[PDB]
This record gives sequence, C-alpha cells and structure tokens, in this order.
Amino acid sequence: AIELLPFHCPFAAAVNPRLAEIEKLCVDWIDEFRLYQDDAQRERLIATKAAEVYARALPNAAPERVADVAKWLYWGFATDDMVYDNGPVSVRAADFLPLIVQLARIADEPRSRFGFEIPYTDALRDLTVAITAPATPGQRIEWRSTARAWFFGMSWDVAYAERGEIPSLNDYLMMRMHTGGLASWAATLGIADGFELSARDADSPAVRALLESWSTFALIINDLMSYAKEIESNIITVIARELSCSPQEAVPHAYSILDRISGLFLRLRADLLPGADQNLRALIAGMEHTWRAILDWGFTSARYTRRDPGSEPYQVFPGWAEQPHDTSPDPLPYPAIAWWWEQV
Ligand SMILES: CC(C)=CCC/C(C)=C/CC/C(C)=C/CC/C(C)=C/CC/C(C)=C/CSP(=O)(O)OP(=O)(O)O
Ligand SMILES: [Mg+2]
Ligand SMILES: [Mg+2]
Ligand SMILES: [Mg+2]
Ligand code: NA
Repeated sequence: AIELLPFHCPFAAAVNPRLAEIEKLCVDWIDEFRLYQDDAQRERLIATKAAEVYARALPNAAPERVADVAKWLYWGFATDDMVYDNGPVSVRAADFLPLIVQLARIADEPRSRFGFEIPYTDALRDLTVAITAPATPGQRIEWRSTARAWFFGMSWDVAYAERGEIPSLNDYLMMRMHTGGLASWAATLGIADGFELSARDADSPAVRALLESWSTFALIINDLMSYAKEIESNIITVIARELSCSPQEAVPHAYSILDRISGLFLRLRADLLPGADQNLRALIAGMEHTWRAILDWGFTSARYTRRDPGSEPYQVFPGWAEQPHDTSPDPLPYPAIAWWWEQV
C-alpha cells in the first residue's frame, strides 16, 4: 500500500437534488436484470454507488436520464470484476478479443445476438436502447465510436497482462484515456444533460486536447484511489518501473503529472469558454462537475475504501490542497501527448 497526498480542485461540490430517486430506479433495474450471482454480489454492486458519481457530474439533468446512463457504469463494474480486470480471459488476448468485439457489436446494435453470451448481456441491450433511443443521431454515432474505443483499449491492457509486462509512461498516458472509457463517459454526459458538440468543435485540436487532458487526469485520480484495491498497469507501477523507484516514491511524480495535466486543462478551458457555444459550455460544466464527482464519491465509495460493504474503511480522503503540487507551465516530455500544449 501507499500514502496519498491532498488533492487540488478549484470547483465547488455538486449533486443532483433527486439522487435518492435516481439510485432506486438503478436498484430496480439491477434487480430486474439480476446483475449479480448472489445477494453478496448484489450488495457489492450497490455499494459502488455508480448512481452518485453520475448525479454529481449531472446535477441539473432529469433524474430518469441520469439513472439510464448510470446503468452503463453499474453494468461496467459488474462485467469489469467478472471479465475485464480479473479471470482467465483478462490475461489471454486471443480469448479476450473474440469475447469483447461481441459486447462492442451489441453497443452498436442491440438486435445483434450470438449463440453464447456472457452474464448481464441482456442488461447491456436494455441500457443501450434506454440511453441511445431518445438521443440525437450525432449522439448515437458518438456513443458507438467511444464504446468501441473503450473495448479496444481494454484489449490493449490484456496484451501487457498476458506478457506480465508494464507499459512505458508514454504508451500509458496515450492509452489510459481509452482503457477508462472517458470519451464514452463524456458521450453519456451529452446524452443525459442534453448537449451535443458541433462537428467543428469535436474535430478542433483545442477541444480534443481539452477532452484528452481532462480524460487523463480524471483517470490518474482513479489510479491513485484504486491502487490499494487492484493489488488486494497503474500510473504508480508505470512510474515505479520507468524511474526504478518504489510505489511510495512514484506518488509525488503521479501528483506532479496529475497537476501539470489539470493545469493545462484549466488553461485550455479559460481559452474556450469566452467563445464557446451552449453545447461546449455544457461539456466544460460537465467536465468541472466530473472532477469533484470522482473525488467526493470515490473516497466515500466502498469500491476503493472498503474490502467488503460493512467493514471499516482502510482509506480516507487525504484532504484538500490550496495550491497545485507542480506549477510548471512547460509541456510533459512524453511525445504521445506533448502536442496538447501546442493548442494553448
Ligand atoms: C467517474 C469517472 C468518469 C471516472 C472515475 C473512474 C471510472 C468509474 C471511469 C469510468 C467512467 C465510465 C462509465 C466510462 C464508460 C465506459 C464504462 C461503462 C466503463 C466501466 C469500466 C470502468 C469502471 C472503467 C474505469 S477504469 P478501472 O477499471 O480501473 O476502474 P476501477 O476498477 O477502479 O473501478
Ligand atoms: Mg477495474
Ligand atoms: Mg481497467
Ligand atoms: Mg482503477
Ligand atoms: Na456468499
């Protein structure tokens, strides 16, 4: 295990007023499709509180829509602990790829069926239709492509897992945004909150840098809190290999990269907001709420704090920082993502 440092976030906490209602609609959905093998698994899935992190990211969205997108994450966690990050398929790329393309296919078209399907695939069809059916054509095109990118990203993790190797810090920062599916998270934010970027904004290299920098630092925050659970491919382990230091010595380096990427995100945000349309301002607002959502929910969620729902927490929130850890405005030397700083 390791000791985490306090976190810097300059945005106020936000939660959807009708959170209690959103979670019940999700619990009803979980029980309807039986997203568990016994009551213990049901308890553990509910303890993730996936409804919360979405409600904290979507404080002004209709609760029916927050609940619909929350199912994606509930299903996510259920299939994550079963298939993606544990089990025999999680360490064989030739077994993972045939399985994972079927889930990517069902995301694109729920009417696509196969002879053998993994548990909770019926739930994947339902949440897909529930999320995408009322959405715009553009939002659906975004849902499909971002989902495939996530499933393709998780395959890349299994490759390194199969070989028992840790990827380079350059390769990790490039691919981590895909493995965490933050592009898909942003797409569900648009669908639920009822915003959609223009083709112009989405393609523009400033907004791409904004999304990728945001995506990366959001998932580095995940790595820090989820490090303990994953032991009981992480920014701590990747830095530990590359610098040949211990996990504890890789903490300040992680926070340095975290602060340098979030520092760039705020710079890009400040440049875009003045000229931003109602759709881009809504995403930026969504990105702000997500920052607080991950920290406020993450260190109160049993997933990253408890070994079982009911046991005392092994992790507590490390606290709030007034200043950033690293104020260096220079670009990171990792050439897969160094181009971000060119859009300032
Ligand atoms: C709340 C946010 C945006 C980030 C915090 C970390 C989160 C939960 C990111 C997910 C945001 C979503 C819903 C992207 C949509 C595609 C789906 C359904 C991913 C489900 C698998 C998953 C949880 C990928 C996250 S990376 P990892 O496996 O290391 O997560 P943990 O083991 O620590 O839980
Ligand atoms: Mg995982
Ligand atoms: Mg993973
Ligand atoms: Mg994690
Ligand atoms: Na049991």
